[PDB]
Amino acid sequence: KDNRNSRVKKRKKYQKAQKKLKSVRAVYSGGQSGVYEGEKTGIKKGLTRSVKFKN
Amino acid sequence: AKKTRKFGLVKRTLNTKKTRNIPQVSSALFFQYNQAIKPPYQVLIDTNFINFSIQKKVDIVRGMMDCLLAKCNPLITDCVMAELEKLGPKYRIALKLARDPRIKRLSCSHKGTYADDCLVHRVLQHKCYIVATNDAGLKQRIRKIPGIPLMSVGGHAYVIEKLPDVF
Amino acid sequence: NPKAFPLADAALTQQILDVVQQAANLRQLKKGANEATKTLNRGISEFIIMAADCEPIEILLHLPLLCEDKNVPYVFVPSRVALGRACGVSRPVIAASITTNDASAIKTQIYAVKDKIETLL
Amino acid sequence: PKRLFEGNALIRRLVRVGVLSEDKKKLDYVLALKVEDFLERRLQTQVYKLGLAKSVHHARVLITQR
Amino acid sequence: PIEYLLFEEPTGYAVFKVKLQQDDIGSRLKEVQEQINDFGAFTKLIELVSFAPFKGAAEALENANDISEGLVSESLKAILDLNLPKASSKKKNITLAISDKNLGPSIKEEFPYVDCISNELAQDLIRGVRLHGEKLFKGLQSGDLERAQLGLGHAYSRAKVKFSVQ
Amino acid sequence: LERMFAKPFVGQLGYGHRDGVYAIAKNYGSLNKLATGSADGVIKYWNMSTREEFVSFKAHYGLVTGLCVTQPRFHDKKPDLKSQNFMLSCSDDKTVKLWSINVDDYSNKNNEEGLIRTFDGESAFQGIDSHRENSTFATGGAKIHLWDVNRLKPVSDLSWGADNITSLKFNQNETDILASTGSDNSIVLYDLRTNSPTQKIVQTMRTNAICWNPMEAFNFVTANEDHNAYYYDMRNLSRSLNVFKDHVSAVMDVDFSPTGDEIVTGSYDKSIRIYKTNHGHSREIYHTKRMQHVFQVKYSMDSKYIISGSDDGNVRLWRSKAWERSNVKTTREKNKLEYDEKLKERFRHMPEIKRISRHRHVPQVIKKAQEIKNIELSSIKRRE
Amino acid sequence: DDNMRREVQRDLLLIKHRAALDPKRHYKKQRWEVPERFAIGTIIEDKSEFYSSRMNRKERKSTILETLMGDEASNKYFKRKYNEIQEKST
Amino acid sequence: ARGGAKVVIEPHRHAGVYIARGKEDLLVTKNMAPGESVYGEKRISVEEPVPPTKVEYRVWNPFRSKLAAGIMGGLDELFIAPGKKVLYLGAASGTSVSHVSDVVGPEGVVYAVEFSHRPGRELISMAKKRPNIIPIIEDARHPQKYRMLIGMVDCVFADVAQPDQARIIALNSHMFLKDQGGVVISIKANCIDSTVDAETVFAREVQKLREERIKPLEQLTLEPYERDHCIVVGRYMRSGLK
Ligand SMILES: [Zn+2]
Repeated sequence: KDNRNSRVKKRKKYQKAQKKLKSVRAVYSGGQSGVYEGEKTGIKKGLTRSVKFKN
Repeated sequence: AKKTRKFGLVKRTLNTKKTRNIPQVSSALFFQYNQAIKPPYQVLIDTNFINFSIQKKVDIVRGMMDCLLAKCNPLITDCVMAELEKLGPKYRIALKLARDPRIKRLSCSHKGTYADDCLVHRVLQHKCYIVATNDAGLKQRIRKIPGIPLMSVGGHAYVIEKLPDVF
Repeated sequence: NPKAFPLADAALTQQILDVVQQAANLRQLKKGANEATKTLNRGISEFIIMAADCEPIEILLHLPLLCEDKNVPYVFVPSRVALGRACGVSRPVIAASITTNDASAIKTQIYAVKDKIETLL
Repeated sequence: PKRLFEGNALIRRLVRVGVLSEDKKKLDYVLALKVEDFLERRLQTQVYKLGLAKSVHHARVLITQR
Repeated sequence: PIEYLLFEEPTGYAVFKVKLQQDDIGSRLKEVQEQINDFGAFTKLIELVSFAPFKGAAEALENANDISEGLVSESLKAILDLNLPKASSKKKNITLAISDKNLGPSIKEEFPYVDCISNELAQDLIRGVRLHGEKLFKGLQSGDLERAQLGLGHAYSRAKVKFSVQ
Repeated sequence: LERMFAKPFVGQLGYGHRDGVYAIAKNYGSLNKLATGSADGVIKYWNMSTREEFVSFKAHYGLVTGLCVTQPRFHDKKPDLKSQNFMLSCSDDKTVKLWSINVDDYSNKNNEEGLIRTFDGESAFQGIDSHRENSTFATGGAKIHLWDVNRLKPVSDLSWGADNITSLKFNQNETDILASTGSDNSIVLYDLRTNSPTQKIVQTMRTNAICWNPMEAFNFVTANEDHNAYYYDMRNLSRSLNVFKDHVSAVMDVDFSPTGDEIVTGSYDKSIRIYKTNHGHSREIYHTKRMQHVFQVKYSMDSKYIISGSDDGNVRLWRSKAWERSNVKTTREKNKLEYDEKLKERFRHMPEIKRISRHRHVPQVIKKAQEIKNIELSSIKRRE
Repeated sequence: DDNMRREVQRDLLLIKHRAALDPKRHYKKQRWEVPERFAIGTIIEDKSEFYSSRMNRKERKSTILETLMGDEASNKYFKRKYNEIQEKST
Repeated sequence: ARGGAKVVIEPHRHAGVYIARGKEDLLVTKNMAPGESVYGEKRISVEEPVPPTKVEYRVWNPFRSKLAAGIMGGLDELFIAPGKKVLYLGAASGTSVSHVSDVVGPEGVVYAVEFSHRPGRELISMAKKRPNIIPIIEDARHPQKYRMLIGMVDCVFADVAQPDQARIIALNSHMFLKDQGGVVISIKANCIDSTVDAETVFAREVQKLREERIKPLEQLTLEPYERDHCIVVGRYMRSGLK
């Protein structure tokens, strides 16, 4: 049926791609929802997700 | 470690056996889209680019206006400027051009004068520029980077590659 | 009185009240001191409009603290009954919050008024 | 004279379409336009924004549903 | 030509006599910037001459307020009057390095034979003096600078805000 | 150790000029300040302490042919010598313009930024200088004119005959003596107290520039296109005190160190040479792949540095002695260094030391030109 | 040190294996070798979160393991999952 | 989560901050005035061995502290250490300056700078419960107006939103920042250039630092906490940027 209708296929594709992007890079969604529950997924000490200015 | 010892141990081995840093992906990028390059653009000029432009008689600023149908702010870094200088007397015309009041110069705190390396770093870091060149090695490295438009000079006027909105 | 410091003149008041009614219509506006403070806490506020003749002035004067703490523009307008008309409710309102939403038709207006408020601050 | 006549025409056409803001009545901002501006002016988007619909597809359907 | 400089401190004013001048063109160079950092070379460039301590906490506070607003206080007026030589008020004025452009004019209109300076060079000298701090005072008795700063900061801020026991 | 510590280049002044530098004028009063000017028509007033620029005026439609830096003596008022400096550009499109610059030297006040006055000319001007302690400038176009700051019409006419005049320079002491260089390859001394030209010498090729020296008050040195710099006494112009030799294309500018004993020359070959007033051969050669056609050279008022304007559009600045770091030196180190210098002056001519301290690397163009020039001189000499 | 050692060792092992206490949590993949130092502690609310986040008095257990016991949905999920994993093992 | 669960503290990579593990982790700093939480944050307490004493901790709320968000994203060289004197530009209230105080400890000082008067007043109160902070209620564009009060900081942290941010930072770093110093900048693109976008604003501001003689070291876009923000960590080099 996603071939019977075109824009339906594009709609579903866009939703799937939105999710996969949320996997690739942290995406901003609102902010804090309730009270600060805590970083639900874990803090990693030794990762350093930042871009370094080389010489 | 004799030769027969090594052969025997290889035989026995066969018989027996049978802080980090991972840079964040830019917040500009849809999967390869780079939704942060809206007109007026910012083009990092390169030495090869200046010289080929002189060869094919296309103005810099009006040429990029033609190619993109937008405004293009061109920028020349210190290693690009110094490379033209060292090129020397035969390229006096390219330098009197590149040293134009409209080519705004962005400086750098980096070692030596190797514009390739210096450029590739800029675009690894920021992803709001578009690189201009005709250099094959730099072209390959910049294509390897995702979502960085590449404006070469070719034919009779500039061509642009990874812009979704070439038109 | 400098307690209500940034007080809009006639023209800025016009555009402020107009965008306030627009947001009330597209339902991007929270009306009242308490709900305004709630949006302020949640960090969803594009900016804040207050009355300038409240009886007395402190009851809403509490807001500028949170506003200029969290970098949210705020501005006073002369009359609370005017603000109530602008909001579109039967009773005088004293403080309203224009929230933030990317999928809004009045985007460019809110951004113009917020621009001028920031300049005035 | 050609620039003045044709340019003023183009700018007022875009300003009345709504693509271009009032304060940018200059051909330079015309050069700064984009596809998202034109799509934002389309009708289905405007229904969804003004709130008569719940999604962009709800809006599309309504429009064609009369 | 930077003959003297003035340095304000939480516990009073200091005045230094510049002995040598760092070269003016080379100032952006690694070598002269390092000699500003090091203490051995800063002593060769500067020797302290005068130091007027503040009377008490209140006097220090109001003096800091007047420095902020850019005025000259009675104490500063006195110390400058004492230290600075009287040259001709028409030729060869005496050069004093201060920290505040807006302080310049007041000092002038009080002492028309002095000329204030706030350059790259004078700002470098102020920076070096601030960096080394107490080592430069040859042992002249000064209060603990850090405690002085905490007290002075608190008093200054409470003064501006109008903090209240009510 | 000298050879392994020689590091001349110390840095350049901002982003430079668009179109090659042709006018440089140091401020003889202060020490940060110089004024440069370019064939674009754009003149800039540099603060060399920070390698920055105070302003940058687009002065003229054509070239800027001369710059002087000064303070006028107006009779309308007294312009503040402490808050502002003044600068004087002499253009090819028949104008002379007087500009103000807002200078941060003192912090002693708190409008009137640029182009205080303009002096229309009848000819195209070609060089400029300003008699000091008098606020009186002189401009060489088709006939050198003595102008005053307050009168828009050239006050006095000085000219031997009907020849244009390439360049001028007042002298430092006995300040009414002016010397000038004209394009019928002539050098003409003027005096201003009698208000007249004084004498004339004609050489075989045109002299590009002249500098008096600031310690002897009757010696000058002329950079001359026959690859040479001729050092003359004023009172006896029949012969040159000395000839400074080691260039390989037209010499373009000279300057005396304020101490009065060294000369710095820049040529149309792309190099800089430093000479001592008594020798007649180069002490030192400065050269870069990025510097070309040195057109202007100015030696600094602390005698320590050299500024060089070159037509690739850049104003570089170099150390006068390639060793002397600017930091302050502990007395022990200072004594050791002076002892070094005395010892090597003593043993200067021993073959090993001479080989080592004369080995300096020179561009291949200059090496080859030098051997060719030696061949030609040998040829001339033996046919003679 | 080596008092309260058994309880603290259980809590540490539980934290190391926290990825499996919930079918809905899905933590990031980290190894978490035991630190050289630590100090287990209490969380203290503000007075203003008495309904939202304040916990209880009778649900206050002196150890994360025993409060995990006190919770019930966890208990039934655990016993179920253990049942089927055992029947697949057998 | 809830204020009953039992947590396991641990040292972070950066000296002075700690990780509280549990069913879900947290970022914490040891309190300095134990017994009070300056802005209503859930706050851990442990016991330290005369009866043992109670040591109290506090939780960073990453959606409230830009520095907290930066830490959690992961900054290689943060310049705030447990003994250093830190200048703080733009402390509206204790919401993050108190935590920087808790991480510099009892030795190092913290010069809080603010402009307005109401958050200044509450900053005074917090700063008088805390010894390290000295509060200054002078404008941050006039270091000469408050130069009596600060000496030779080790690093400046910057959270002013003003468009002339980089000029402010340059003034204050030149005047008070020790050489080879640390600078941390929090950039909000909308509030600098509202028209052009965030990557452009970042690249521009980075070049302005590279101009004012700070060699930038790293750059972090702190997403899942704040939208289109950045913090740049750089080193004041003051002598040979090259
Ligand atoms: Zn570079």
